[PDB]
Amino acid sequence: VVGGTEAQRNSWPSQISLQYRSGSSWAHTCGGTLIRQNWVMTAAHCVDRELTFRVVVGEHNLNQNNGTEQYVGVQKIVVHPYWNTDDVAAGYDIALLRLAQSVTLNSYVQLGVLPRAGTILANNSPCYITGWGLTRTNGQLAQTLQQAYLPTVDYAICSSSSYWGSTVKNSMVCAGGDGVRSGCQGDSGGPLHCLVNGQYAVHGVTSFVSRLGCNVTRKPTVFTRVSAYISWINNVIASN
Ligand code: NA
Repeated sequence: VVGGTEAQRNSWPSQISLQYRSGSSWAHTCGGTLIRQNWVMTAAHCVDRELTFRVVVGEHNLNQNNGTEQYVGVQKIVVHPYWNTDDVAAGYDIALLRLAQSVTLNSYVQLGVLPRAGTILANNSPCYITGWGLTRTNGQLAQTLQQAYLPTVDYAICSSSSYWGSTVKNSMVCAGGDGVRSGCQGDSGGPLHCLVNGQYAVHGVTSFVSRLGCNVTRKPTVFTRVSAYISWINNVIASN
């Protein structure tokens, strides 16, 4: 997250860190959202590589013991069947991960609430992106979980020619694009939290930014629109 602030450690208890095994260690690669005690929602592109993955819930500082973490292996990966890795602009950038164990819920570990199917945010709706991604274009990962305020940009504006044009689809949410705050590499797969009727819900799964940089004016961060995938999500969990 570029232009973020450090999150309080109990603000976003559904945020997870998706990590892969790297030699004798583990490395953060993506975010995700805990949606059941044994299921995580992330981006499909995060799990393209044939790596060994684990999820960390209750994580705040990637580089220090928080005293709150639970580490669980990924047992099954279900990518959206229409996902195509060399065409992120087509959409379907979503995957579900079944965890090897069910995690224990507490003030640091909670299920993300998802929007009702079909919900579309009005333009300029208040949302936060969260994650441990790069803090500058071509920079380095954050140590501590970051948040940035990214108001939505509706489809009509986002798909206009000076924004993303044809690359953005109605199955996506755009947010930000002010040139200061944005998602960045390592935030993919994580949540966009939007306040609706008094309650935060996870409306987006972080999908892509511009090849020109993370924080680029009129290139808002683009997210998979979770409310377009409610039936898919429920069908996968019910059949696994
Ligand atoms: Na930690």
